[PDB]
Amino acid sequence: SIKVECVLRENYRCGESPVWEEASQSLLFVDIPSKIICRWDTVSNQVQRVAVDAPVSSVALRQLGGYVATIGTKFCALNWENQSVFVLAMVDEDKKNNRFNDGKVDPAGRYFAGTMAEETAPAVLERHQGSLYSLFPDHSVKKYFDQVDISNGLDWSLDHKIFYYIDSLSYTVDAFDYDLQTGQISNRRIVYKMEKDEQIPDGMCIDAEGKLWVACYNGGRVIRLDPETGKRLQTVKLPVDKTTSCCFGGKDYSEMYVTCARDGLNAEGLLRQPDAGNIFKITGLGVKGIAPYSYAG
Ligand SMILES: OC[C@H]1O[C@@H](O)[C@H](O)[C@@H](O)[C@@H]1O
Ligand SMILES: OC[C@H]1O[C@@H](O)[C@H](O)[C@@H](O)[C@@H]1O
Ligand SMILES: OC[C@H]1O[C@@H](O)[C@H](O)[C@@H](O)[C@@H]1O
Ligand SMILES: [Ca+2]
Repeated sequence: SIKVECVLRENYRCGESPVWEEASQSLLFVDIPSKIICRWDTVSNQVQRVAVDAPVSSVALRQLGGYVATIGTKFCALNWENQSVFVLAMVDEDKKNNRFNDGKVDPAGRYFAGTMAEETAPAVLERHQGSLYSLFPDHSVKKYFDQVDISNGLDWSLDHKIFYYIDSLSYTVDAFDYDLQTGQISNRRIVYKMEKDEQIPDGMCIDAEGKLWVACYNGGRVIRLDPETGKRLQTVKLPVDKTTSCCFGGKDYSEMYVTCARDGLNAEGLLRQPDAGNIFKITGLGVKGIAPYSYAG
């Protein structure tokens, strides 16, 4: 009784960073090269978009009101009403051609996000140019580690002592010891090795049983992993190859939303994947996810 359905047919170039906003029953996400932050009201079925002046790679809820996003190499704050967007902090001013990629807020309201050299084609870029950062409620920025190829999916264990992290071109899901009170991490190790047919690990979220779900870019699937054993538990395929990310949403976080891309597909690829770029929902997984945390600054 697992069902995969295409639920929003808007043909995004590279849908990414899905987050469920329970208060409005809306899905927030981005379409990266289209430079828009999107909010899809699942009830009225209307989509609203805020255009920004650079590629926008993630979006998160802002506790005091509105949203935050990573635009270019800048952490930004958004007031949805006035469509006002302003800079909270800048990173990689060091770099001629970087951008943020995936980001998510930690259980203490810190906005974690990492960067990458900009691509000329999917996974074609100058190597090791990224770093992982976090924006504290302070608006101060902590830099964690560099030498990242493409900073990607991330989440936190339910006990808040472990941080899970994907650098896409490492083809592994990694884990760190994590301290909730300070936001520090330590002891990086591999917890899952991607198989060849699982292609590039991209976005990731944890479920209520502590298992990890990873979107497989080019693999046309999400997989469920046990970070304690390093074994895959489950695979769910989708009719689009460039599955980018996933999050839980809907009633009690019982439904999974999956984003995907059409960028990089040739004419044949497009015809073979008519729903490339659209938003998918997966029902009947038999597990629930958890609420997103809101940024505390
Ligand atoms: O800045 C505006 C936003 O503030 C949030 O706290 C509300 O949940 C959104 O519906 C609103 O659009
Ligand atoms: O060396 C200085 C540079 O270090 C980088 O890691 C930071 O992101 C830059 O913003 C800073 O200017
Ligand atoms: O690494 C696979 C893909 O992951 C996405 O998060 C990035 O935005 C893309 O640029 C990248 O090609
Ligand atoms: Ca991604």
